[PDB]
Amino acid sequence: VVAAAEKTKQGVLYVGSKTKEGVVHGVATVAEKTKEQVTNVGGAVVTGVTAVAQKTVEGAGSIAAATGFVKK
Amino acid sequence: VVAAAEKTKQGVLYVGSKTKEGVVHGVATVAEKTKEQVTNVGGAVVTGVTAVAQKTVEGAGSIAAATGFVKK
Amino acid sequence: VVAAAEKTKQGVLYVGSKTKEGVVHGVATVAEKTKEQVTNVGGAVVTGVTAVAQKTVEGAGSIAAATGFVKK
Amino acid sequence: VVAAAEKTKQGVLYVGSKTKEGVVHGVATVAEKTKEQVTNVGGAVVTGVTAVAQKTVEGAGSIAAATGFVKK
Amino acid sequence: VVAAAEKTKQGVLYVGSKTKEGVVHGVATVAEKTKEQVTNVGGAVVTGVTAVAQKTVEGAGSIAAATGFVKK
Amino acid sequence: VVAAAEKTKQGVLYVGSKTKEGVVHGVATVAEKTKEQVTNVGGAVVTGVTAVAQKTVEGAGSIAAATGFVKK
Amino acid sequence: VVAAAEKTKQGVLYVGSKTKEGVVHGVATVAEKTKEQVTNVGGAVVTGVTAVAQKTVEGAGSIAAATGFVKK
Amino acid sequence: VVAAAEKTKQGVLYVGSKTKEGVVHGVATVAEKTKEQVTNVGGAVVTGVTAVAQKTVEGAGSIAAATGFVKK
Amino acid sequence: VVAAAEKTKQGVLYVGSKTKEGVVHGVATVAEKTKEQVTNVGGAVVTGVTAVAQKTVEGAGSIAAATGFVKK
Amino acid sequence: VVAAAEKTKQGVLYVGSKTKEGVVHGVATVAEKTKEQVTNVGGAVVTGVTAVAQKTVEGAGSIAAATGFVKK
Amino acid sequence: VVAAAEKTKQGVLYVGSKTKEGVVHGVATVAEKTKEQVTNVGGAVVTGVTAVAQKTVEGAGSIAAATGFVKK
Amino acid sequence: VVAAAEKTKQGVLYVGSKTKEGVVHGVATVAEKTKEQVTNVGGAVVTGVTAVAQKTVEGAGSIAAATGFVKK
Amino acid sequence: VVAAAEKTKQGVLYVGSKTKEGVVHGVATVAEKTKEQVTNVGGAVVTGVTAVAQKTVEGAGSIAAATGFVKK
Amino acid sequence: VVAAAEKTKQGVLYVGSKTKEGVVHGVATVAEKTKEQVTNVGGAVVTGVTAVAQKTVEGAGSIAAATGFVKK
Repeated sequence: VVAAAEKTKQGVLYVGSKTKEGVVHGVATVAEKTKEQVTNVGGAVVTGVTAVAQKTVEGAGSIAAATGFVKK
Repeated sequence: VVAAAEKTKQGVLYVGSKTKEGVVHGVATVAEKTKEQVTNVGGAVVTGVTAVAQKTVEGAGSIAAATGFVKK
Repeated sequence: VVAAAEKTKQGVLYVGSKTKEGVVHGVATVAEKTKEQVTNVGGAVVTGVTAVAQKTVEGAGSIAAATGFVKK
Repeated sequence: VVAAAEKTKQGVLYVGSKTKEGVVHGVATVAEKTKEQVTNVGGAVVTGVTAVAQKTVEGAGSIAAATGFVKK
Repeated sequence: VVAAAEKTKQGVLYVGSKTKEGVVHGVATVAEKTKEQVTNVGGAVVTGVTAVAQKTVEGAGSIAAATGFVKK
Repeated sequence: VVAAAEKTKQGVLYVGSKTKEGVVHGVATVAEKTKEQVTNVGGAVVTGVTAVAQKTVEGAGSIAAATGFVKK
Repeated sequence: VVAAAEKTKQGVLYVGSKTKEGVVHGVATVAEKTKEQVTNVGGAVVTGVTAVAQKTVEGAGSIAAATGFVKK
Repeated sequence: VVAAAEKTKQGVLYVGSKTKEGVVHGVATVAEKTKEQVTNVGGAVVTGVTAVAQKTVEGAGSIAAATGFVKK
Repeated sequence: VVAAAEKTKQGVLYVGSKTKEGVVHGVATVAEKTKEQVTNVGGAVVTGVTAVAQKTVEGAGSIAAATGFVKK
Repeated sequence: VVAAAEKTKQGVLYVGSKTKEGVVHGVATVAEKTKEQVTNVGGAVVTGVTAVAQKTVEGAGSIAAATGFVKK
Repeated sequence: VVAAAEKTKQGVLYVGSKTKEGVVHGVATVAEKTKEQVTNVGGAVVTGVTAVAQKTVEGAGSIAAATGFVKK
Repeated sequence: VVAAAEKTKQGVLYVGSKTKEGVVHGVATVAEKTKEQVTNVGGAVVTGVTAVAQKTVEGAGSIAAATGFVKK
Repeated sequence: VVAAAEKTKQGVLYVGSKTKEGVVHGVATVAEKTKEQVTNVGGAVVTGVTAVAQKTVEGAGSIAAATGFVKK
Repeated sequence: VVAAAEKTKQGVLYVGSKTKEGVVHGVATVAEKTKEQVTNVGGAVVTGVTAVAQKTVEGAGSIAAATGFVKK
């Protein structure tokens, strides 16, 4: 669960959105008369009409994630 | 669960949004007459009509995450 | 659960939003006549019509997170 | 749960919002005739129509978080 | 669960979206009178009408993920 | 579950979307009067009308993933 | 489950989409009065009307994946 | 050009229309760089997607019309 | 041009319209750089998506019309 | 041009309209750089999405009209 | 041009309109750099999204009209 | 041009309108750099989103109209 | 131009309007750098979002009108 | 131009208006750098969001009008 990124030294990014009547639902839990529900999120949930991820890592860059589920 | 980032040294970012009648729901828990519900979030939930992530890591950069669920 | 970032030394960022009738709900817990509900948030919930994250890490930069759930 | 950031030395940031009839709800707990509800928040909940996070870490910079839930 | 990325040194990115009546649902759990449901997410769920991932890794860049499910 | 990417040194990307009446559902779990359902996601679920992944790895770049399911 | 990519040094990408009445469903689990269902995803599910993957690896680039299912 | 109707004394009418994207042009005169155009209407021009004429004459009822065109 | 109607004495009418995006143009004269145009209307021009004429004459009822065009 | 109607003595009318984005143009004269245009209306121009004429004449009832055009 | 109506003696009318974004133009004269335009109206121009004419003549009732155009 | 109506003796009318963003233009004369324009109205121009004319003549009732245009 | 109405003897009218953002323009003359414009109105111009004319003539009732235009 | 009405003898009227942001322009003359404009009104111009004319003539009732335009 360890992330490292070291950097040693010795343009135009455009997003254009023109929406009419836009409805966005992200992580949603809708229920009625239920018994048990689990929504375990540990990653990267990106939800939307204009979902843009430009130049996520440019220099030295690290990401990490870890999820689990134990019930026994 | 350890993140490190060391940097040693020896443009135009545009987002344009023009929305009419925009409704955004993020992490939502809607229920009625239920018994148990769990919404465990530990990642990165990004929800929206114009969801833009530009140049997240430019120099030395690190991210980390860790989630769990134990019931026994 | 340890984060470190050391830096040793020896543009235009535009967001434009023009919304008419914008409704945003973040972390929400709506219920009626229920028994138990848990909304454990420890990550980074970003919810909105114009959700922009520009140049999150530019120099030496570190983030961390840790969540848990034990019921026994 | 330890964060450190040391820095040794030896542009225009624009947000423009023009909203008509904007309603924002953050962390909300709405209920009626329920039994128990928990909303444990320890991360970073950012909720809003123009939610902008520009240049979060520029020099040496560290963030940390830690959440838990034990019921036994 | 370890990710590392080190970089040593010794254009126009356009997204254009013009949507009318756009509805986006991300990670959703809809149920009625059920017994148990689990939605374990630890990867990278990207959901949206204009879902663009441009130049994800440009310099030295690493990603990682790990998920599990144990019931016994 | 280890990913590494090291880089040592010694154009126009266009997406154009014009949608009328666009509906996108990502990871969805719809049920009624069921007993158990599991949706374990640990890869990379990209869902949308204009789903574009341009120049994912440009320099030194690594990705990784790992999923599991044990019931006993 | 190990991926590495090291790079040492010593055009126009167009996507054009014009859709009318576009409906996209990604990973979906629809059921009624069932007993058990599992949707284990660990690869790369890309679902959409204009699903374009241009120049996925340009420099040194590696991907990996691993899935499992044990019931005993 | 004389109409008369004398009456001496000594159910359900349903129209149901459900249209999506309906465009109706009635008496139209579209031209460019012309010399002369005449649209003489004296009858009964009924133009439309659901054009219904139910029970036009039920009791004593008379209609009449007369048109002309002289140029010499 | 004379109309008369004399009457001596000694149900449910339903129209249902449900339109989405309905455009109606009646008597229209569109031109550019023309010389002469005449639109002589003296009848009964009824133009529309749901154009219903129910029970126009029920008792004693008379209609009349007369049009002309002389240029010499 | 004479109309008379004499009457001597010795239900439910429903219109239901549910329109979204309805545009109606009646008698219109649109031109540019023209010389002469005439729109002579003397009848009954009824223009609209829900154009209903229910029970126009019920008792003794008379209508009349007369139009002309002389230029010499 | 004479109208007479004499009467000697010896239900529910419903209109329901529910419009969103309704634009109505009646008698309109739009021009640019023209020479002459005439819009002679003497009849009955009824223009609108819900144009309803219920029970126009119930007892003794008369209407009349007369238009002309002379230029010589 | 004479109208007479003599009467000798010896229910629920509902209009329901629920409009959002309604724009109505009646008799309009829009021009630029023109020479002459005439809008002669003498009839009955009724323009509007909910244009209802219920029970116009109930007892003895007469209407009349007369228009002209002479230029010589 | 003579109107007479003599009467010798020997319910619920509802209008309901609920408008949001309603703009009404009646008889309008908009121009720029023109030469001559005439708007001769002598009839009955009724312009509005909820334009209702209920029970215009109930007893003995007469209306009249007369317009002209001479230029020579 | 003579109107007479003689009468010899020997319910609930509801208007309900609930408007938000209502703008009404009646007889308007807007111009710039023009030469001549005439707005001759002699009829009955009724302009407004809730324009209701209920029970205009109930007993013996007469109306009249007369307009002219001479330029020579």
